[PDB]
Amino acid sequence: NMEARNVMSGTWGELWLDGNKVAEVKKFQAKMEFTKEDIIIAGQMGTDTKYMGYKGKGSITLYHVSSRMHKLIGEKIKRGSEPRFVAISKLNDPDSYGAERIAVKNIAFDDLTLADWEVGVKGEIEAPFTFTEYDFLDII
Amino acid sequence: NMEARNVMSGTWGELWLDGNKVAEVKKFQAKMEFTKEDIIIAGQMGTDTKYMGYKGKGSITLYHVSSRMHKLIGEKIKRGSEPRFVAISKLNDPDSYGAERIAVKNIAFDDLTLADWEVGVKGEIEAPFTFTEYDFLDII
Amino acid sequence: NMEARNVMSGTWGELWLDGNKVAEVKKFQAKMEFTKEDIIIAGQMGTDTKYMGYKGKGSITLYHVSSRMHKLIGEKIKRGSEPRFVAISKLNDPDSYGAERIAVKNIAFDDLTLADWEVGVKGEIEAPFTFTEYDFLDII
Amino acid sequence: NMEARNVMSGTWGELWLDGNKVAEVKKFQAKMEFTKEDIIIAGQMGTDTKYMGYKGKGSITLYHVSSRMHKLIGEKIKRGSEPRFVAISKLNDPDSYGAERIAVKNIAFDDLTLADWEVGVKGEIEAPFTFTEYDFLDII
Amino acid sequence: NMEARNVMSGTWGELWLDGNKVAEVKKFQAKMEFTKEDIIIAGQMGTDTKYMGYKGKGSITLYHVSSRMHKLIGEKIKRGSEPRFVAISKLNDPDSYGAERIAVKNIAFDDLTLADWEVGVKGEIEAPFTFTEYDFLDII
Amino acid sequence: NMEARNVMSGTWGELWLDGNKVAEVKKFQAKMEFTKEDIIIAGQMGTDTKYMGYKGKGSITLYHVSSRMHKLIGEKIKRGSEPRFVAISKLNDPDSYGAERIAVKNIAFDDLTLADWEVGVKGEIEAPFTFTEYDFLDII
Amino acid sequence: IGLPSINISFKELATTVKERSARGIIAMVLKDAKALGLNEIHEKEDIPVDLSAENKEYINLALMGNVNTPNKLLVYVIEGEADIQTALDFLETKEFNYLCMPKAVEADKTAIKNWIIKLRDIDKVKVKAVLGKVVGNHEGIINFTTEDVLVGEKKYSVDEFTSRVAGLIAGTPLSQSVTYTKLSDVVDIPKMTKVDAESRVNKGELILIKEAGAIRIARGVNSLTELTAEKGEMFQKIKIVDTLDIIHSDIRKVIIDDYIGKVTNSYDNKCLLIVAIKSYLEELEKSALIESDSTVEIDFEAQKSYLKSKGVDLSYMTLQEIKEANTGSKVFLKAKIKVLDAMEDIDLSIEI
Amino acid sequence: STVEIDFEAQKSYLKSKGVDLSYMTLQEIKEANTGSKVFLKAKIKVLDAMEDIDLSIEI
Repeated sequence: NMEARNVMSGTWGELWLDGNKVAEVKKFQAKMEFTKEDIIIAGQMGTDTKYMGYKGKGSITLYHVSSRMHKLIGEKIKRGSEPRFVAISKLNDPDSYGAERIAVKNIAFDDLTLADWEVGVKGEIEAPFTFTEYDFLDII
Repeated sequence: NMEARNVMSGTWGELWLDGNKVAEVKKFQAKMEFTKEDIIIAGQMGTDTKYMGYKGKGSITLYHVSSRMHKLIGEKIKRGSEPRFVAISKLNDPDSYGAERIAVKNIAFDDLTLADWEVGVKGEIEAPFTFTEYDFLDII
Repeated sequence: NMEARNVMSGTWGELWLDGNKVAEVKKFQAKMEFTKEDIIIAGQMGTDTKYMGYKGKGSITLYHVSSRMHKLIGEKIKRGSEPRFVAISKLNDPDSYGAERIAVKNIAFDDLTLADWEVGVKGEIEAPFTFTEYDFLDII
Repeated sequence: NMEARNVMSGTWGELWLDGNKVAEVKKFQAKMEFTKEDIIIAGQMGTDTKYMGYKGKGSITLYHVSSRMHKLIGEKIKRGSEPRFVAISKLNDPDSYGAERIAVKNIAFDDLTLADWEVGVKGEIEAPFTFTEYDFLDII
Repeated sequence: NMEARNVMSGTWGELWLDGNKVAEVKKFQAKMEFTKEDIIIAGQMGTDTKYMGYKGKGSITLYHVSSRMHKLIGEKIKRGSEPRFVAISKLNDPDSYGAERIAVKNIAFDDLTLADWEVGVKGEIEAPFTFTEYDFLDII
Repeated sequence: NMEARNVMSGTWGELWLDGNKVAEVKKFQAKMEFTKEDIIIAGQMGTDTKYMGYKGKGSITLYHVSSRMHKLIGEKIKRGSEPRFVAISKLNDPDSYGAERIAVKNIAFDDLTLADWEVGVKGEIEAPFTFTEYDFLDII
Repeated sequence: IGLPSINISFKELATTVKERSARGIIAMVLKDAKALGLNEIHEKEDIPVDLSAENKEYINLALMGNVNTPNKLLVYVIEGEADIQTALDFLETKEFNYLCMPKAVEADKTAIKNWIIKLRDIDKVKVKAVLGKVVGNHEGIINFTTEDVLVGEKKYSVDEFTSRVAGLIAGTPLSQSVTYTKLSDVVDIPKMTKVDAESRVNKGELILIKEAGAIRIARGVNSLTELTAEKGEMFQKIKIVDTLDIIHSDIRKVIIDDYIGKVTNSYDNKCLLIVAIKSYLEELEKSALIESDSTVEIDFEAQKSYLKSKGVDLSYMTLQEIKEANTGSKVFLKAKIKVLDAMEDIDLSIEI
Repeated sequence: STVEIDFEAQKSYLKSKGVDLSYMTLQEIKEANTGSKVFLKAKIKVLDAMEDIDLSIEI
């Protein structure tokens, strides 16, 4: 049942940010990191843990084609108002069993890249963020 | 709409420092990093954040052709008076949609390189700085 | 105006230490690192800085040919008296616009290398230092 | 037998103050302290005690999102009346055995904070009090 | 419901002292303290309280950019009068629900700082006080 | 409007003690403290204050390079006389608005340090005092 | 622009007007010879002067209200000898929540009932009417049966007090219900026994009653009495129907504004629409109008049935293939929510 | 307060010179040469002083 053809390839990935499709996306990533506390119980040699919650972390990388992030957040970030966005990620490989489509909500970015260029190098932008909620569509 | 030709190349970059064009520039960068504070809310498993402000960071790298930074800041820094500057960065690739021209303001440099040479190595200078403001011109 | 021929090469560098010319110098470096303090101003999102002073740091590398540093500082370092020196660095490339000649004053070394050899390896000595003052001769 | 999962996490607490839910609560304390008198008898070495009375102490901590305490107190203290309040705290961890609900009655606050802010710091309020009696509604 | 964006940031505070805006303010505190008397009844185990009076306390911290406090006090204390002042504090975070404006009246300062400096340290001023009455101009 | 550059740095302070410049000074403090009496009126809840008197306190810290304090005091304390001194402090930051010069008069020192050394530690002297009056020469 | 003006005026203290409300639009139909056409009333002081005093007192009754006064009042006036259907045809364009006519004959009541039921069941617009004596079996209409109410020595008929009833309903916040709300202005009502009142409430009427030393609404039910398998008892409460209608209006508004005839009917756009609806439901959950853990999802069964009806070969097709199959210009969705009700009955057993 | 290139005035001037505006990008119009003329525009806001005060007192 397990074939090398069924391993999903990242070339078949698509991203929607704030309701608009991005075509220069290079990679997308989102993860939840749980918070644990060590607890020692009398009479037991092995240490156990208690679960507290999680923090959502992720990042986006895309080719430098248009000033998408400036228009998204710059003037508001100066004025004192922090916007929040919703991202939709899709992964549909033709040789896989199915697709995977997850929506990430309450996204807050970590910085805004104004200028970054070096002679003889193509442009790229990396944008880390944090989130709180998510929803499942089209699981496998 | 996304084609490989539309990616901006670093070779088409220009920089004006204190109103004077610098032709020996190698790379330019400017960065705003947001300050965030974790806030835990009762009844909610995901940890949220509050936005508090930002810090502006950047750097310049240029070939060692003349004594630019010396004349810019040396005597004044010795006396105890710290100057502030304005930089203008332009990125205009003929294959792209358009140009990008951002002005960075209230620049304060971080160090002064007096001498740095080794036998058999060409000379280069790296200069980091800090800033607090900017303006958009010719935004794509 | 900007040509690749005008970039200064480190092979055309000369150093005078304590009034004597060193011929085995391999590289020379001296820099001033400013001290800054973050200051938050009510009503402004961007964090500013206050300039408080600087520290001078540098180093010398040279081929192991003679015991120059031992005679310079060893016996005095034991006896409890720390000497201070003046270094002159010159950089004159024939294809450049001009020369650059800086004097570094009040130099205090960081250590004294007694022995360092490994079979099948040529000898080299590195000597970091600190300074306080400098003077400009023949700027470009 | 005890499991690590049975330890109650404080993220699952809830507070009602004068019949209104407080969504910005950070922590809640309530404790009863007993007063003792030492009994010493001539001819015996040991020392014993008897109870004399009891007193109640506690405190609340809130995120600063509104002026809740000022509206709650109002001019009642200034006009010379003696206001008293009722608080209900619930602790319901899904991984524990059950819920724990207590009613704290006849609360008298100790002070009132009008303004406490600092540049670059998020606001919080602390409110100690004393009480006289309590009831248990849910026992775990 | 509570959002993490609704917590007030102290960077958005403002202060007026004697009618003049203080642009170099760092923090502001003001708090009312209530005095209680313990009530003990023979034959009853519990202990109760009654309010006796109240008092006001607070403090101000500024960056040292001028001699504001010496001009404000001047020779009034030395000559023997009883100077009293009025302060107005405002907290208006754009992401919160609204503003909060409080007038603190009948202020008497505790001391006066003439000189407080050290090499390599940026200057600050701290000024505690007491007051008697307050007014709420804007509520949230 | 306030700038970060307008904050006075303590490296620019200067001290004169009995008419002689002190080049080894490290920090200087001088403060006037006011004494208050609480006023309580039967039938009124609020508590007020009135001024009673004032006192002056301060201290000096020096690098240990000579025996300045012993020569300044001499045998005057031992012989039973009552010596008093005058100190003048100046703070002149080039980036600030102006200079601030204060004269502190009728100084009585609190103690005298004869020896305080430890292996591997550089020496310092601390000298607290009290005073009665002051004059302002330059106001910023 | 003249001289600087510094004027200090002294005057007597004025009564404080009851606070306004954010929701609640009432449409009123009146018959008078002047000031014909639609009229607007945000504040009780602003009434057309030329109108009759009886109509003005009707408007004042409507503006009486509850804990908050109704948001705004739409008054449509006709000369007389004019069919009510003309007013209805005009009123289809406007937006409103509750409609009342103090002077309706049985023919007008029948016409209004038919119009309301047609709008709710066919026109897909959620509106309500407060009528005097109508046995309609619909959740849209509310049947208020109480005659000869005394308001300051004046007698108001059953059709006349529907204005006060509509104003009271419009002024209630969404959290609360109108059960057991007392009317301070009413001084007396005709005598009625407990059994008769209970039977009337069982028959689907909203009545006035004397209880706990005041006069108050007995219960907040509408006129629906026949319950089907899918309709259920929860549809007989005014508060539940009100919150459901608000949800319907908001969702239809966003759907029409952003998606009908605007984007191509692809699977990605269906997912985007699902996300938008889910975000709206999350906002509603935060506002505490509905319970948490609501879901929005593609309707698989309806899409499968439609594809079968279209005659496509459903065999040898994977579940993902059916889920993402093209369906012309149709979209099939389903959702799940939960709503609460207020306290209305209490049992307290005491052992002595 | 803002400062920027006056686009409409530049477009009108270029049309007056008789150049063709068709098949031209917005950046091409913005960066086109205008001989020796420069077109700019800005926006500011100025406040006024207290001169009229209306106080209503209920006794």
